[PDB]
Amino acid sequence: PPNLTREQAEQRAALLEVQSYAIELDLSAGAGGPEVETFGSTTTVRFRSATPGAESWIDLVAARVRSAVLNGVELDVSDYDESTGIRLPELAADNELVVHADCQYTNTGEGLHRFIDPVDGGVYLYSQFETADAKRMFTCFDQPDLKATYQITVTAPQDWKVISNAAGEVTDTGEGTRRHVFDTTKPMSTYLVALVAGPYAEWRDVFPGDGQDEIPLGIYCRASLAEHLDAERLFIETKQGFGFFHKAFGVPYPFGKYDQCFVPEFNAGAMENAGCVTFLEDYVFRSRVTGYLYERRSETVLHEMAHMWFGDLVTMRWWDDLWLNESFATWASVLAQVGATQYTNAWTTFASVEKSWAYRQDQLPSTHPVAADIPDLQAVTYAKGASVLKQLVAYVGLENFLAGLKVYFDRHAWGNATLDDLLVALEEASGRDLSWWSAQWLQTTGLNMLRPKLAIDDEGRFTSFSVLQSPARPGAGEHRTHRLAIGIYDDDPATGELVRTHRVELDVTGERTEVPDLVGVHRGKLVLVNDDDLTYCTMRLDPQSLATLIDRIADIQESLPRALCWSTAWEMTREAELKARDFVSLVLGSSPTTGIGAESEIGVVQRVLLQTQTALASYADPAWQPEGWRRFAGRLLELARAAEPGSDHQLAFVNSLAGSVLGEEQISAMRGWLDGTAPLEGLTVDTDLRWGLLQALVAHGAAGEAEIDAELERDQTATGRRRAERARSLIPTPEAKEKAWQRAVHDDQLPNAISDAIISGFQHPGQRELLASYVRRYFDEIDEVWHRRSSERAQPTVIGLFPSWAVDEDTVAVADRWLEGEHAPALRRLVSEGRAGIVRALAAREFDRS
Ligand SMILES: [Zn+2]
Repeated sequence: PPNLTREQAEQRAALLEVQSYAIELDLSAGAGGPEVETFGSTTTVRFRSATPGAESWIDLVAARVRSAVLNGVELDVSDYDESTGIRLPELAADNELVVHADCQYTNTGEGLHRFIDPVDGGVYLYSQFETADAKRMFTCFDQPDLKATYQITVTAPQDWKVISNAAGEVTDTGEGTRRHVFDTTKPMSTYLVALVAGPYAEWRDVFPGDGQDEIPLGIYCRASLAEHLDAERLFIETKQGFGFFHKAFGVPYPFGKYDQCFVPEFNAGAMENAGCVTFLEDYVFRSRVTGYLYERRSETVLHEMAHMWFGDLVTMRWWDDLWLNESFATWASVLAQVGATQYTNAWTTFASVEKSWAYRQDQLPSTHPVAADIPDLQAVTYAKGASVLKQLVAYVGLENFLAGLKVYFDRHAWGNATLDDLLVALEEASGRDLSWWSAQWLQTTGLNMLRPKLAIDDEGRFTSFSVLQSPARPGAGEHRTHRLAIGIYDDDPATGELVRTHRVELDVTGERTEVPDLVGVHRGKLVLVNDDDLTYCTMRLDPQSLATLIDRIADIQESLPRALCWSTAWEMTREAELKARDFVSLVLGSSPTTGIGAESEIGVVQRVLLQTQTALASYADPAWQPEGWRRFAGRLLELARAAEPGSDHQLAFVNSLAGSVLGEEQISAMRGWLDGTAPLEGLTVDTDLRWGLLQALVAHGAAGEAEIDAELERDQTATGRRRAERARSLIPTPEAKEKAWQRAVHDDQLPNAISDAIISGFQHPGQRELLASYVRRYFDEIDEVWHRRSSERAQPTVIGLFPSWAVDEDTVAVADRWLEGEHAPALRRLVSEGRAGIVRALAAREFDRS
């Protein structure tokens, strides 16, 4: 495929201005077997040239270009190649080009994807075009700053539904096909054009008119999955977003209708094609899941909806602004979740999941500025981008930020814009100087630590208060400007819980900033210098506040300050400032009202329990790890047993046990729940919980390959196959690890997700000794894997098999010795990242036994 460079795109954009595409797709052969390889694609493009007589090109990736006709002249396409496209010599002022080609389906979710379903034989298609794979379906100037209208017409097998960006009309052809004529779209970038086609099950709803017109809504999924799709709940959350964004952005939904389609083998998660959003099928839940998965699905639904304005109505000029596109949609989705849905605690989720991913990534040796240069198409973090964007909102002011956004949307509608265009609208709205701001926040790496320096009188009121900021590390050590809030918490007189008794908001700059507003204010029991989680930083506490956190974290009433305390404790553990055994004690608590057992936010419970298992396996001193896991598994069994029957908390406690190093008593209890002899009342032991408990029994030698085979026969599905592959990898024998290693490293015929699933069961915290010999085999065999497989398939093998299990200096020495060699750069990067994790675990283990 072509590697369109930025300069090439700029040259073409200076020259051309595209009015309209008329696309005709002949998919009548699309319902056959695996051999069907191509479909008919006719494109008519009307565009203008600013220099008559000039030359330019148009992109297309097809097997055969049958006909190309520019302004009525037949072009020579005998020498056509996918990488070169079609040359357009001797351009006129106004041009019309007609191309007839044969484009091919894909098995990679690049371009037009084709997939066939076993349950019923159904054949399902969908487009994935971001970044520049629109050219695999139609002839186009495939770059985001040459917007055009599209009129799409598809002839399809008569039982297929067809969905596109715009609404359409269907006509029976009398030849076993139907013809789908879609309205001309509003102007949009090529990467946002959509086609979804197959025997999809359909549900319909409508969002009523609110200056915003009525919006027709649809939801589509594979026929085989329709029984599991909770369409009513998806439509409620969809309607909640459309009532929110118009008011927040001041601009009504820009397109006519809104379809959301769940599609098979989706690599991308979700994709904001205008009026036709595509979703990964993991968002259709076949088993009982906790409320956190529903929340995360709602966030992604609103993420893609926000892109209808930011991304689709106004689009980046070039892909170096991809970060901003995603970052904004992340912020806007959480804004909408809190403002419009049942997920009112969604900033707690952002602080605990998104921010903690941002920090971890920022502190890697691979760290880079949020706004990287993108010179080409293969040159194409977001967590940090989202985090930094939230701080940009705080610094500008929310009210000013939204006011600037309406200005931006109005000014650039149906057109393109850059980061600088946004920053200018936000400067005009706020009075701030954002030139300085980007240089400090978007072109730098690393984190500042923020902590209070305080003094109190006899009555407990502040006599002085400042915020201390450390240099940005890893990076250039600059001090940033932060708009933050300082929160003071103290006992509630009616309940005894810790509640907020003061907040002040202020600009923090430099190494130290005094807060005169706090002089005379009672210091309470807990001071948070990043209260409301406004800025991106490493927050630290004064001595008394840290003691209160350790003693009474479960007592904090509001979920966001409580989550910020869980985050602080965790990031202190990662950084070797809090002992891994002290994090574990804090999490496990001593009573029904302390520690994570008293945490009401189910997303926090799951995340904190995961981090605790990281602290035990990776950060606890090896001499103490057996006792730590004895404490963890016993506390979790007691929490699962005490939990309310059928509740999310009960399920989360059982799921955490399934990932743990377990003693006999836990194994016996778990066997009883799986086979029914001694069930946990209320616990729904459905298909995916069965796999979870079976995998745990397998990992501890309590179930053999017979039982894996038995569970696979009761769950003969693609998902079941993957969970069965993980279980076979988990078998704690040298023979099973050798087979799994060989299959993951050397079998390229196996499908991608099956290779993924094999690797996912290679590691287990109770099997460290079994895997010792694979530290050396990793570094001996990684170059061969990188050479043999493509980078997309090699990367998950390299990341997933890195021996993060072996926390030892010998592992660092083998990684060091490998780094001394000549290896591909991208591969050195991944080994560097894995090496850094082990270094960090060694420092934590050193601190823990101290
Ligand atoms: Zn996005």
